[PDB]
Amino acid sequence: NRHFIDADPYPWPYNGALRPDNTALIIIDMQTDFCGKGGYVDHMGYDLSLVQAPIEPIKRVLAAMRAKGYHIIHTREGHRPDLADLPANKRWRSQRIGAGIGDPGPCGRILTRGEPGWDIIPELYPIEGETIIDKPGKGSFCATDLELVLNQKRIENIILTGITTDVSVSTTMREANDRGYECLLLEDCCGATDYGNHLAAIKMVKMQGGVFGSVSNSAALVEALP
Amino acid sequence: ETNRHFIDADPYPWPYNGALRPDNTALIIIDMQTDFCGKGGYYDLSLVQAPIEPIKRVLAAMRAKGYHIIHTREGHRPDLADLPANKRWRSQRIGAGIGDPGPCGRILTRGEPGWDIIPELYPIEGETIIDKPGKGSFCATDLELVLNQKRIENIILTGITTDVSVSTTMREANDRGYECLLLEDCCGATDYGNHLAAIKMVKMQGGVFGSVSNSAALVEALP
Amino acid sequence: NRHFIDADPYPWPYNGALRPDNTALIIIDMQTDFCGKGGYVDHMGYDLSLVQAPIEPIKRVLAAMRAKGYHIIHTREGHRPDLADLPANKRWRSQRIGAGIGDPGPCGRILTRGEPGWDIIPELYPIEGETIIDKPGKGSFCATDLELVLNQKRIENIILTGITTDVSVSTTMREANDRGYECLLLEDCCGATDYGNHLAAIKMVKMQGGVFGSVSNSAALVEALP
Amino acid sequence: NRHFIDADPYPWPYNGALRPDNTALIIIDMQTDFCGKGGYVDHMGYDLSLVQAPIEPIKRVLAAMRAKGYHIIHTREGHRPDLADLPANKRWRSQRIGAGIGDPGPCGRILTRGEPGWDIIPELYPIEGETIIDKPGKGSFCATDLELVLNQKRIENIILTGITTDVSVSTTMREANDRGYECLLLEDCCGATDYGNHLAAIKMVKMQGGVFGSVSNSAALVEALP
Repeated sequence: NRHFIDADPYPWPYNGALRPDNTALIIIDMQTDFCGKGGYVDHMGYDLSLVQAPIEPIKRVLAAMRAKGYHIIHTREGHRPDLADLPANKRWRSQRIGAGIGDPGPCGRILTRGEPGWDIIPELYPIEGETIIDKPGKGSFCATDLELVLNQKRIENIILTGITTDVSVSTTMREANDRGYECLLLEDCCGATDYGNHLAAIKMVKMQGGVFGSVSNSAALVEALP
Repeated sequence: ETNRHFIDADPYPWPYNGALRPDNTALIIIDMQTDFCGKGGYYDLSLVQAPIEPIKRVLAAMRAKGYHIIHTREGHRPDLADLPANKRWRSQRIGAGIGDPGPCGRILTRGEPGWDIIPELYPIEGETIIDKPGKGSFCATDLELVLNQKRIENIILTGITTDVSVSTTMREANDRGYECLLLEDCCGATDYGNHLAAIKMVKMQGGVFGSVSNSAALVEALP
Repeated sequence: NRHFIDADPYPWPYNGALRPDNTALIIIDMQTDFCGKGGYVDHMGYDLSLVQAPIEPIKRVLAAMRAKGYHIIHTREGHRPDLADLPANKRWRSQRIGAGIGDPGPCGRILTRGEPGWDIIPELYPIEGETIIDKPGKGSFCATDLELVLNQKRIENIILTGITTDVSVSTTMREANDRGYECLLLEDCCGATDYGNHLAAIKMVKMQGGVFGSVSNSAALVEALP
Repeated sequence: NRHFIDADPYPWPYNGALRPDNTALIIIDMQTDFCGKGGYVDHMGYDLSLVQAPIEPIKRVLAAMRAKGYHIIHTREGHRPDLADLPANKRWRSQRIGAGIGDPGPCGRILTRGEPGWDIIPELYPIEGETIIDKPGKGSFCATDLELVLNQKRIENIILTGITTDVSVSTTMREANDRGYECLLLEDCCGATDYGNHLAAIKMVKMQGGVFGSVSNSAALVEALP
């Protein structure tokens, strides 16, 4: 029994092997630091409405996938309080633009694990049974146990959502795809610091017959999810 | 006194800390392979051929000053043991099936003439070649191990395509703490707008993936 | 200018480049689950005195290295409460011998993160500025950020201590060594489920001119540490 | 549909899911450098009879597993001819004992890819369709594509053979086990530089209800292989 989600450039997953047991949702970096007042992204002066836009669509996808027993994974980008996992270049760049990782702000130390700004927003909070990946980079595979977790759960398909489209979401999709995972990006469930870069990161997926996977949207996914 | 040097770059002069030396810096030339950019293989080559002469100039300058040089080739073992099923299916669907015969041999298959690096940018002895089964040069390779034994800190990225293997390689390197410079006239893509956008993505958030420069600025300031 | 610790089969580190800035202590898995009453190792019926023996020697090494400003790393083997990072074989084997990972015991769920038995023992507890690695396997590199952290700190030399000698300690040493790190095993600062396997894991290091590194002891280290 | 091989400490694989499509033999480092006159191990003065002993048992296992269509994997430890993948400590230790990696010997440059001494021995040579892993370390996973290959082949179970028991074989088993692969070590199909270390590496597997997997022998495997 095959099932597909209408998607561009091909119906997804490629082979129609779409089941709760072999499919995970990943919700990438929906943290106050990336989409809320007083955090990292706000300190850089970007338009928060672009990264808040995906909240309600993700909420709908999350509710549907929880109700149908799909695996749910959440990521949080951040650093130990001792900053041992913070590259010096990453830190310096953030300080140069007045959004220093580990520096005090209105929601605590920016992008620092255990601080209020770093946590996942309440609207998309994890519940019992859902894996949280704490990552020190943009890619969710680099220096984490995500791959190990996917393999123990025998996950083949990944549905990607979160922020930002062109940074953590795209990097995560590229890493997953290289390792053979079959990935669907939900375009209304991501957002970026620049709308043009958001659209372009989406278009990049579709080139060469779906070089990184395929693209769909929250309504299409929720309507056809088995 | 200080050995501090910078290349003019956007959004910040690179490398961030000015620690720019032959011993801690590599050029990487990504996937300049016959099937993707050379006369015959695997219609429009113009956008992926454009970077050849700028890369040639950067390569010559960095060789002359004793910098580390690294080359990549995307490809698969001839038995296709390292080829994901989704990757294969997609390539077949668009009539460019990995491992299938084409005019320069089996497409994206190691040891085939089309898969090799173009003669204009061919490696010489002492330059490491990374053979990779994915877009990112770190995934399933020994690149990280090699960088670490050479104590490389700074990487200058060139090659094709800007938005696929180049960008992915830059993101992987960046996440691991490497300080990366993308040379915008030394890369190209299948779609010029995606090329420009992959470049712009580097610069956001004060240089989220590193910084961006060009062949002339590099050659003018390389120590 | 060069400094060496007396060690077998060669004075360590190989090149004498021994400094606080390029050297870390790692204290592996000194958790109640591995060395205390009521935990995983106790449930399997092994002799706790073998894995408690290293506590005082480690304490001495830790005090000396803290006082001289060396980087300090601690590991904890364990699993998320949802057990997503627990391989099915690992779990089955632990259940078959009556020491089931995730199953309730006198110190909480065995080898489960957040449970009392899982935490590092108070005698060797981390202080601020010391990195903790949470690992789902025996090797400290597998599915962790340890390599990322070592690289940002520019660590070249690693001094290994903890438990068990032949399992997590040896595996960690082998991983580190393969990646080019220069490793010293402190033989009186480790212990095992079997004393003979402890001795054998130590001897394995020394073969082929120090195939995994070199071997010393707490007193030799403390006496010559720069 | 379940099938088991008689093994210690438990019948293997744990769940009986033993099939040609999900099971590989790995033959580790059966190269002239490790078991032949004039190579690396011979230069260090170790007794070649210990590392030659496993050749006939491996030959039998290889023949049986080829005849039944199981996946076959081979490894070779070695270095790129420019030595870009050779750690400085690894090189220094090999030079100190008169067996310098990359230095000329009677079978070519020691442990250097493309040299006669480095190649797999004729008695156990690969045939087409059997993946060869070229590794710069002891562990077959470190800096290779082995994990990617195993995952695309959907391999779950690995049968380990080769040399040396306590170095490359044990390291590879520990890496695989940590990632959730189900591993069987064939004790008569490995050997080491020290017989006691060989026996101890085997015994280490069996502790804690099969901490690294299980242990059997060539005859038991061949008799019960489905």
